[PDB]
Amino acid sequence: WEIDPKDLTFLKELGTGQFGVVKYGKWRGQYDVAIKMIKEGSMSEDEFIEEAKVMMNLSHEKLVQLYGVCTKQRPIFIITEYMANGCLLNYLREMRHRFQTQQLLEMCKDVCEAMEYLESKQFLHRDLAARNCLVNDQGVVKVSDFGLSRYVLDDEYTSSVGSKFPVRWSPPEVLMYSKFSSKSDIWAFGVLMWEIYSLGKMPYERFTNSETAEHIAQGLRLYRPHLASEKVYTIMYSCWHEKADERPTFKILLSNILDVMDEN
Ligand SMILES: Cn1cc(-c2ccnc(-n3ncc4cc(C(C)(C)C)cc(F)c4c3=O)c2CO)cc(NC(=O)[C@@H]2C[C@@H]2F)c1=O
Repeated sequence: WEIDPKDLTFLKELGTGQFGVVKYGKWRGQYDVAIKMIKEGSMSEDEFIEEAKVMMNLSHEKLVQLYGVCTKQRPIFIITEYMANGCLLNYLREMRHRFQTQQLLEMCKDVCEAMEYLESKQFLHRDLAARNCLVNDQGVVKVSDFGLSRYVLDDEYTSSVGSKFPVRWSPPEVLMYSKFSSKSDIWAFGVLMWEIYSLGKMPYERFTNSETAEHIAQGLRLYRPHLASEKVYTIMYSCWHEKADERPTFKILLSNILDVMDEN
């Protein structure tokens, strides 16, 4: 849906992402929004515009909503829901001494609900990770920038040997064959759970990307974080089966997480 740029008020800089500058503003003077200004050359724009209706129609409380676009000028804009506490990865690190384990499990539930919804729509995120989750003013985690990796023009990001490719969140079949599926999102979700329970540590820290690929291909897996119970670790570990068809669905993962909450 085409937003009238006259309805947007820019208020604050939010930094730079894969597609360039992002700003905080308001729509019609009332609703907080983030406005991506798509840097020319950074996105396959014709392809995104051609395919963007499905993305806007994804509607779930735990997705950072894509409200609309402005495409009748350059640079084009993507207008999304605004999340006052920013990126989950920074949020985990800034509050790491305060979180209770129940809050960490709730963050996992938030993301799993969003991914179950995307799964039910046969829609792949493709770059699920704590850096691509956001946190609102009440501590609710939502999944951000689902699907946009498909439109990135940046060889360092699109090549599996590039420095920006999400190697540490990728299953073997992505690293070897670029086989993206629901089950590669499952693998990434497990790594995300690990990020949450490690309070924002880098997966496979001190390994390079290629060393990470080599060693997960040989069965190396992330260790259990101190704050993860055995039941919680069993959930994240189930996401890392070498064979994609042995990995659970997000429906099953959500059931597992709710069972742990009930027991607690
Ligand atoms: C909705 N939103 C977005 C951002 C924000 C700002 C700058 N770059 C980004 N970015 N990052 C990463 C990113 C990644 C990708 C792929 C394709 C997956 C690689 C595509 C993107 F397009 C982006 C992007 O655009 C965002 C994420 O969309 C920040 C918010 N909030 C705050 O900063 C609060 C002040 C507190 F910290 C916010 O609410």
